Amino acid sequence: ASEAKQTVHTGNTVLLMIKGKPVGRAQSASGQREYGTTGVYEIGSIMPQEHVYLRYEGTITVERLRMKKENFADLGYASLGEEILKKDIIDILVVDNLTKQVIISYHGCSANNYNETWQTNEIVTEEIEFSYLTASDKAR
Amino acid sequence: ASEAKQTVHTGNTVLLMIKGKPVGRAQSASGQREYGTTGVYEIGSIMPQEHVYLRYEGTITVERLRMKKENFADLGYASLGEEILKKDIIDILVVDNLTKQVIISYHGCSANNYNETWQTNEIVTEEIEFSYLTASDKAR
Amino acid sequence: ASEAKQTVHTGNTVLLMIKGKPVGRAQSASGQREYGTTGVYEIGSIMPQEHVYLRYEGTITVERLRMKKENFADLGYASLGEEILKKDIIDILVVDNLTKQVIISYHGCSANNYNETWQTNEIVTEEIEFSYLTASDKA
Amino acid sequence: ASEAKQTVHTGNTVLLMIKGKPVGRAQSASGQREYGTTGVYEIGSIMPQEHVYLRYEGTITVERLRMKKENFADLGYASLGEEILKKDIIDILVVDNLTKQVIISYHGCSANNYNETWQTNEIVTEEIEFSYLTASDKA
Amino acid sequence: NFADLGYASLGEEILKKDIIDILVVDNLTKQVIISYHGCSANNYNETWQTNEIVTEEIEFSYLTASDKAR
Amino acid sequence: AITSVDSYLLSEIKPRLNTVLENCYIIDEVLKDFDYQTRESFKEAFCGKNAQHEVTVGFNFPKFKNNYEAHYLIQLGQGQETKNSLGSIQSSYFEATGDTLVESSTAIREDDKLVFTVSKPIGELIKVEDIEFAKYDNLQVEGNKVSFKYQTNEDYENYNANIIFTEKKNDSKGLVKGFTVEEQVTVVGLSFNVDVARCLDAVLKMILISMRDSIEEQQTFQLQNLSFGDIAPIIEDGDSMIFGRPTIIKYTSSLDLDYTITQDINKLTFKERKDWK
Amino acid sequence: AITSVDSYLLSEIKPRLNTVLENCYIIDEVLKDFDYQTRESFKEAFCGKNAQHEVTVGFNFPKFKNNYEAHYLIQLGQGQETKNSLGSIQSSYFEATGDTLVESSTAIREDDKLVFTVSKPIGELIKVEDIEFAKYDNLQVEGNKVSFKYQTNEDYENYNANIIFTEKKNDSKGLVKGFTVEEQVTVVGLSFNVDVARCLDAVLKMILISMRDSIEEQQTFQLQNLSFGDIAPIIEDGDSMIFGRPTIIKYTSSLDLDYTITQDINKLTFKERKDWK
Amino acid sequence: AVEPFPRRPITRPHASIEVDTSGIGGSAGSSEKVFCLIGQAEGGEPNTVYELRNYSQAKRLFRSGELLDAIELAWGSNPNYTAGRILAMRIEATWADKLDKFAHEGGYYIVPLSSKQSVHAEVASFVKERSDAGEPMRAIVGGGFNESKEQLFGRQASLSNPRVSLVANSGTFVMDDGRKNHVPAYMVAVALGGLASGLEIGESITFKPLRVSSLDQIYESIDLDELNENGIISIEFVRNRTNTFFRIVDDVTTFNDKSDPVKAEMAVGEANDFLVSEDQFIGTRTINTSASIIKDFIQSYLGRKKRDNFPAEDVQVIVEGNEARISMTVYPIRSFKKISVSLVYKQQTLQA
Repeated sequence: ASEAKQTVHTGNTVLLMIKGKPVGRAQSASGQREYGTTGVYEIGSIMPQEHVYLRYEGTITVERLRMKKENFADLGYASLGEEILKKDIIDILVVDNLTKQVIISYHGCSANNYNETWQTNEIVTEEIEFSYLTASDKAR
Repeated sequence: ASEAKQTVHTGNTVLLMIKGKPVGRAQSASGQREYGTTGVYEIGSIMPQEHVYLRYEGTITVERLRMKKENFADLGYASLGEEILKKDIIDILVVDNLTKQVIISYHGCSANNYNETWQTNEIVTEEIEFSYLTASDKAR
Repeated sequence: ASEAKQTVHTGNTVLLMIKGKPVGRAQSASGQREYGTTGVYEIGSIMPQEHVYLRYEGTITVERLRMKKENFADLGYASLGEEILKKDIIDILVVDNLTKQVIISYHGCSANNYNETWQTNEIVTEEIEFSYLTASDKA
Repeated sequence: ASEAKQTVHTGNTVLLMIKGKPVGRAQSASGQREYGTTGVYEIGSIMPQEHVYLRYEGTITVERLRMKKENFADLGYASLGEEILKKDIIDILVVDNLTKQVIISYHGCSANNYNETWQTNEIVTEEIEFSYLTASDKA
Repeated sequence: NFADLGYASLGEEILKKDIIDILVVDNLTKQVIISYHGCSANNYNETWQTNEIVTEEIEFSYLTASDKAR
Repeated sequence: AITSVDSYLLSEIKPRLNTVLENCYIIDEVLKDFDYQTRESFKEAFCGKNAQHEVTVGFNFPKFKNNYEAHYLIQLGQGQETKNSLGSIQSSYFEATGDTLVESSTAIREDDKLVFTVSKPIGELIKVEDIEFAKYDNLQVEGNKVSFKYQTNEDYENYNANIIFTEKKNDSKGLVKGFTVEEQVTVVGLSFNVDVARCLDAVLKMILISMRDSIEEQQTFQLQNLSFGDIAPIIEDGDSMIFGRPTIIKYTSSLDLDYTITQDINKLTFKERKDWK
Repeated sequence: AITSVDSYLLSEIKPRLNTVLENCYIIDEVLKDFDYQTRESFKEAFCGKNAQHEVTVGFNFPKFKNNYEAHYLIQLGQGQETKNSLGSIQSSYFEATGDTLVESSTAIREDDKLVFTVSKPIGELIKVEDIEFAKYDNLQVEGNKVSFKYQTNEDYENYNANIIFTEKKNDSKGLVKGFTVEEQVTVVGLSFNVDVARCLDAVLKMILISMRDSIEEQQTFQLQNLSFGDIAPIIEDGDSMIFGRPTIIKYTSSLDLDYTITQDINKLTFKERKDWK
Repeated sequence: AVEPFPRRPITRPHASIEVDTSGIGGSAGSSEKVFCLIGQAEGGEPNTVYELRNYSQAKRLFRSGELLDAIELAWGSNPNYTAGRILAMRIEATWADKLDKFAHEGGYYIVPLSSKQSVHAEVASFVKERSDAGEPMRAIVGGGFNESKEQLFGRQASLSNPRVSLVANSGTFVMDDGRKNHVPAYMVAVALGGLASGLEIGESITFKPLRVSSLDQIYESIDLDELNENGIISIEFVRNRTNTFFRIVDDVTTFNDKSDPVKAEMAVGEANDFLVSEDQFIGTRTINTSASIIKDFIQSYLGRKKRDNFPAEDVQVIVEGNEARISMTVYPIRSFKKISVSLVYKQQTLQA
């Protein structure tokens, strides 16, 4: 089927964007979300009477091939040392490659960890994990 | 054997339905159930005298390929942010594809977590987990 | 003498048609089809108890001499580069040459691979393979 | 002179029958069969102690020239599309041509794959493969 | 089987077992290679499968081991 | 059936050769690659309704003298059986079917049906030209007539069609038993003028290409394959030489017989009998 | 056995040729593809009970003149051994078995059994036509008779059947030792009329197709394969030429001998003997 | 049949109901084995067949005669079984014209209350004439007060018929009035006919007891074997126990043949008289067939059926003239006459 006619999104149908510039060499992104959903129980039944949401948490992980320029460290989206204290929260967008309409925004991303690996006969890799405040179907 | 004559259910013989609409692109569903079964012991024997049920718990997980429209987020069956607080519990049905007779209902599903993954050269995937109150051979 | 009670199709008896044009100089067409038939086994006997169909799959492969005009690339059915992303599915018909009557239809064809071989003592050969959604015949 | 004390079956001696009709222009039939024979080993010797049968499997493969009528698709035994889901199992009989006496029966056949090849200097060929539940002979 | 030979237990009968010695022995000479002394069962396990040989597994704790028989 | 490739070729070539030779622009197209004078001389001599010379076709070994100016000699060649069926069953039938036929016909109204009449009993209908009927149209065949519902079709009350069908001999069961043979026939265009031999070669190749589409060698005589010999003197010791260029036409075809089965079974019956031992 | 393909073909062709030629509609079906006048002339001359001409069959190199109007000349050809068994053991038997036979017979009551009588001692019974017996029926064979329980079968007290069986020579053990040979025989229909040669070719091909189903070449002489030569003058310097079209019939068959074994062992016996060293 | 409602047809717009009752019909089971008697009585209107249902009704219609004693024995030999209907007729010489009256009275066993051999031959002829028709019957007969073995053999040979049994012994019955009534052997035949009528369909009177006070003659084992082999029923005085009783040795028939149970043994003949007997695919669906592929097809069919719910050695197929007869063997329920015990003494090593 034509890319204009596929019913499912695929890696070529989407773009990853930060501060309005496309993230090159992006290999993967993984978005996770938890609500702390907890079941309530009482004397007289063995079964949960209802479920309630307690604590939202979510993390977005991004993995890339390390470029010779415009790395996360070079672009200022990642930190190696004290400079982490001088970063501020950022918004990460996943965007329709055809229309440039936003598909998902992650709001208020803040880095959890940053990782690099060097190998004899392979492309260098970057991986970064951000915790985020909220997500939405739309830009802020 | 003809589909009308198979003794075992297979993926093509069943449908997954929510609020009376078929869930498209469904890849898998996994249903788990625990009763808290605990053995009672006493002085004078090394062996359990009986087993008793204490606490029912169950979760239903659904995994899909992410569609360009009618996602769980688009259909309102999943939440990304504060909107989780404004959801309410839903019933998920697994249904005979020939007769549209219900095979299993899961009652009072409430979301535990929601997950997305983007890849260079693969179809985008959704996974969602609901805790539920009860299950039955029949609709509510 | 011409008898219907026995007759077989032959390379001369069958037209290949795409979008209502016959494909000139087609050398072969190969249609393949699979149902994923899986046998059911259980404790208590070594015998299969049942067979179930689980996954339909099929392909149509066409070999053709590369014409100077109206190649699969010139016709637009093949793709050399990123424009593969802009080709809608096409239906390939195999048609009786005498009666102009459809023998088998391959519906929803989508290209897997495309080859060209340039060689010094031979005519140039195109070959293309499509995945298709279903096949049918009507009578 | 005609002797029974030695005789072998040959392509001319054997009919192939499905649902009580002979299959015209059948070119070959290949029956294959497997029992999963597994050897038992133990500490104390390198020798096999025993063999056990664990899983029966078998297939019947038929090649045929594609007739203009009464194909496996026209007969309904083959399937081109989703209607494979509506075909009941069929029994394939191999029968002595002289005595009309059953040589071997393949019971509960179910189609694995179906092929057609269209080629420019040849007669068109059908080929089909079935899994079957069991085979037997009666005498 | 271990259950048939009385080297394993399924229920209360475990209480009426007593400790056993298990030997690993040279197949040519029948000289002992290792003795495990005072073996007592920890767990016993069975598995049934559609198209495989049935398996037994047993674990014993033991008191001591030696190059020689008791 | 049993078949005779030589007599088929004679019967097929003669009318086609006549109909090309009576039609000047066909020859003018066939000979477009030849030298201008060769083309014009051939067209003047042998072609058109006023042509004073004539071509001829016949089998080898006649007892009389032939038209050695231009003559197609047909010459039955070798063959061998190539492919066999299991049990030699080429096919089976519930109703003894004859040759395939194509006939022109016109619709007529009869009792608020449309009908097409055919010269012979229809053993099987393959195609009514340019029509595909719906179930509503209540298509039925009976004897030598095809019948077709009038109600919605009144505009077609005189529609002209071609019917492709096949005869029936009789209502009987049997097995078509036989095998496939690959067989050769040679054809040579004799002329004492070499340029006439070369033109007769071109015309024959055109005729055979045109023949490949005919029902006769679509249903039988399949896989026509052509080979060509050198141009050479066929006879060398007259007052002049006679030249020709052979062509070999090879065909694959079925040789078979209708083995009718008289045995028929129309009722099973069941009985239980008791064993007191 | 040792076999003689030429004498088999002569014995098989002659009656079949006669029975086709005495039956007009068979020829009318075989020759349906020939020219109308060829067909009618052949049918007038050679066919039907009133036919004044006749066809003939015989081996090559006779000392007398033949019916050169229409004559099938049979001509034994080459062969070679093709497949061998390990130890050359083609088979083994516990009871020396003769040729396969098919005979018509009728049931009769005898002492509250039904019996079928056969002309020769039954070495093995292959099939009683259209009957499959149950164990209750107490099927037994004895000498040259087949016997069958009457009690439940009284309706069949005069039932008519065909018995397929094989002779026994004698009660002896042995090994059938031998090999397979692939062997050729040529047959040509001679006529001084070319259209008669072509019709004799068609008739012979029909006869061989019909022959493929016979017990003789189902049990032996398997895998009949046909090749066809050109039509040519066989003799060229009489007052007229004699024409023919050769066909080569190739058969695969077994050559073997009954090596009887006289050795038989009917008791083992055991003894213990003591070694005092 | 299917009933239309309304019964009248209608063409204007309407609804009509068609009722299929056939899923509920019943009473299709057998007759009971009604018992039949003919003989002397007072009071009753001669040559009229009366149904009787209890002894009081019998004494109300018939009186003061051997038919009423017969009805007494007919319900007195089987006190632990259902006392079913009896058909009885006072006969005031040919007897066929009277026996004709039973022809359409639905009763299975008959006994004439006479020892005269002409009577017995007439009754056998009547039983034949009925049983070759659609309504099977049997008869039982006996001798006088004491007949020799050679007389009994001569009688059986003269009366040798597969639907007649002769009883040899005679004896004394205690009647319900307390009378020690000495009776000829045909009243013992009435008693056996009563028992056989009381037993289930294809039960057998062998080794059933006879409630008789004494017998005129006691036969030793060799004489019991002689009478049994000649197809004559005899009564054994069981002496091997303190609880002595009289036992019916066997249900043999005056036609004796080793080659057919159905004519030798009364109970299997009755089963055959009362037993009950219990899909098509047509050749147009196939190009050609044979008995071999018919057999293999029907074997595959019944294999599938018996898997959902037959031995290939036990089905026979004959094809003739476009018709195929498929014949199954089936096994009916017989009754044991022989028990063979092989007793093997082994010995065993005990250890402790």
